[PDB]
Amino acid sequence: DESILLLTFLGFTGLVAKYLAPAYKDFADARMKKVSDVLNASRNKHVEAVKD
Amino acid sequence: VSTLIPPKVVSSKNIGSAPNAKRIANVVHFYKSLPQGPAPAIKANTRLARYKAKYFDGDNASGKPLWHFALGIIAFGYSMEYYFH
Repeated sequence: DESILLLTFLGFTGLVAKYLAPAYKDFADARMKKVSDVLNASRNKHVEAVKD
Repeated sequence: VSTLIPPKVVSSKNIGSAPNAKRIANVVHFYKSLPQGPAPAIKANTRLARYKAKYFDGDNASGKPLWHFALGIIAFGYSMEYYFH
């Protein structure tokens, strides 16, 4: 009986890995980029101040 | 009459501009910077730091530890079914 339910869970993880995991990869990437870009920007900003 | 002495008194141009404040920050900060970081944490071979190394890397958003970790709980209670049945 419960092996049908486990089959459903397997299908559920299949849909998640098909659709969501690349989307969440892209999402995570996007934010990571933004944080990093801000961070490196700040580094640039103080380098300007040294020259000033 | 003799020229006054303002041009040669500089010690209030040492706080006089704003980048003096920034300077005293980054003479400390960048001087105490390392070439590369101390370490990022990725592995340490405690045999589950290896789990982190394969799965929970900085760039691994891959769903594999989730799947593995999920399957672990499935293995747990399924045995407990046979402990109660």
